[PDB]
Amino acid sequence: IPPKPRKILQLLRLRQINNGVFVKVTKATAEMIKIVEPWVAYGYPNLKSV
Amino acid sequence: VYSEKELGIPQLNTVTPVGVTKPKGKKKGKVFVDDRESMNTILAMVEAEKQGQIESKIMRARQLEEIREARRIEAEKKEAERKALLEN
Amino acid sequence: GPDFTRRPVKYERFIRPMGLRYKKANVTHPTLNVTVQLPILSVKKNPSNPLYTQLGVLTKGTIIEVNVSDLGIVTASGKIAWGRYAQITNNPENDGCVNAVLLV
Amino acid sequence: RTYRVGDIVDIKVNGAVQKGMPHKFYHGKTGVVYNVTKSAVGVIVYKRVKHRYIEKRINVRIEHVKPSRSREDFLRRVKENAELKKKAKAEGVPVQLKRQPAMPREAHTVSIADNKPVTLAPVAYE
Amino acid sequence: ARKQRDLKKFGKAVQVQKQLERAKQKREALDKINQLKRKRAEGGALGATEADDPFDVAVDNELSRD
RNA sequence: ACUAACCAUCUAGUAGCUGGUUACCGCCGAAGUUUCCCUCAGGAUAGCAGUGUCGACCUUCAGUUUUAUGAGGUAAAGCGAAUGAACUUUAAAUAUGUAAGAAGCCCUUGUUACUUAACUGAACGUGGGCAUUCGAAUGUAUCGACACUAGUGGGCCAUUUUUGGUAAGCAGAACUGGCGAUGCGGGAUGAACCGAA
RNA sequence: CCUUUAGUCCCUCGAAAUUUGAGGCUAGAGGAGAAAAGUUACCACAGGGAUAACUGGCUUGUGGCGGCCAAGCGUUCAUAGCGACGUCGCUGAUGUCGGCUCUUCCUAUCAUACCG
Repeated sequence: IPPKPRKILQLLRLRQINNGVFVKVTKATAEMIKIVEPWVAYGYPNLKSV
Repeated sequence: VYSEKELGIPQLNTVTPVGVTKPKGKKKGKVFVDDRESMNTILAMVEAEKQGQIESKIMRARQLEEIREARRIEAEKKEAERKALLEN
Repeated sequence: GPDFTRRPVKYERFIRPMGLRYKKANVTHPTLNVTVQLPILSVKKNPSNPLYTQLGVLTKGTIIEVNVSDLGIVTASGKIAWGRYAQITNNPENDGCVNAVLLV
Repeated sequence: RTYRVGDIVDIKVNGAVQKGMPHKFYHGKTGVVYNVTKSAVGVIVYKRVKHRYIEKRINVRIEHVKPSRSREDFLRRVKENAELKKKAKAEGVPVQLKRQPAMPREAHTVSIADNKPVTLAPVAYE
Repeated sequence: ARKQRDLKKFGKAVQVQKQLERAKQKREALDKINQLKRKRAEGGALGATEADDPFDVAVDNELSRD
């Protein structure tokens, strides 16, 4: 993993595999998830998933 | 082992005198030895140095008297040249 | 060039064997569209090694001076040209000939 | 141009002058001035090695340095918040004094009248 | 000792940079020949034999005849 | 006139060199690097690891994003905008420097041998407040200072960017990743492959 | 002090059966001073640095240069240019090297077999 995507995974609290967090969508947080796209899967959850 | 000419070593006064020392990095005025008498006295020391040790005491003396007479004749010519320069 | 020379001491180790020498070159004229075998007069500029110029090494891109007396080039003022620049356009190390194009 | 010891400068390295030009790593840099001379300016820059930053000192001439405005946004905010806070306390309602990141767009409707959509092929043929 | 220490430390960097200089002089020499080559093709104006001056003198003289 | 052998002892003579150097378990755990020194078989310093003390504390820091401003205007579109990569309203991709408040302020006034024509400016402060979002986001399993102590101070391979050359090879530079101290699944097999510690 | 560069065809000496050679004007370039200095892909000696032998789907039967032709491709395409097959033009060695060596394999076959 390159050094820049490593730091974002730490800042997003994704320290382990099959680990999930809730993120508020802004312009500052969207570009964070864009860099770690080779390592994460994300999307918009519904009421059931919450 | 390195040469004394390259190192900036001052000249030291010994039984052999230092004489007047010319400054470094300036004109060391050329003196010419075109005169035959001045050519003979230099030639006497070159021939004496190459010959080396002679067993005979008389021949060893004649090797030195040739250098001495060469110095005297050259000195007489230089004094006459100095007198001619003083006249001019 | 000449058959027997006494080289300077600074070049006396550099032996050029007799079986590796060339006297004539295949020289093409760009405007007349002919190729003739002309004698080599001197090696003028090797653009790789300056020592190769002094030793006379023939290399691709090396300017040599060739005798153009047979070609009958009429210069200005009506004089038949006798020595012209030619650039070696082949690698004489790999093929046993020297190929050149006149700088006319 | 007059420079003082301590301000923030940007190094551009113009190609007109070959004297006093720093390395290509120091081209397009930004640092703090620690020393001012007759024709050169000493600038302290930061360089990263593995994880830390080793501060390096380079002498850059006047022809390659220029002032920056990175701080100028911070001082523009410090007065704009100050006047807004005084103006808010004057009439007595709160105001969001912070800057917030751009939010996702809200819902809206787009009419089709006068703007009937044009169909496009994957490649243009005409 | 200072001189031998720097030559022990620079070393290979001088060796590589010397090769780049020698690769540059080949390019400059070959390009100077091509400027001569295009000039004679465009026109010429010479003597019966080539000039007695060496290269980078006779070529520079021809490029100063423009 | 000058200037071999064996035995015991001084002698356990001189090494930076060769070989070896003795139970178990737990906890913490590296570097293979910068700078300087008559420096390269060497010392000091800084870094990584640890101990002790002091000081704090969101008043913290961060190989991250955002905002603002630079160095690449690098592609693109237009020229029914002007002008003509060197054209531009706008502006990619890709990495990159700097700043983002309590240490900033703002309001009143004390010192100075600095400064100014001058109760004018520059530095340090006293008195009030912004202490509840205090002036982007996200995280934070704490961070800073001093003193002391041990091992370290070799590189190999690959991606991308870049420089030069050859018939083809190849040689150099920067970042990053893997291996060196790493077991496991897969690629029949295995220093450099994939997955995953 | 002369040389070169570009201009005026503005001026002198020498030669020559009417044509030349040698200098001038304008302003760019070349050549602290007899102590020594600058410089080189050169040589000799001494030392330092880098590399610490090389090659491994290698090799074989048909040259190179230059022109013409040339299907295509290219930054849109026969022209920015790259560009094959052809055709035209140029072209006794040797000598630390040999001899001997069972068995087995390859065919790139000298012979024996069979074909065109």
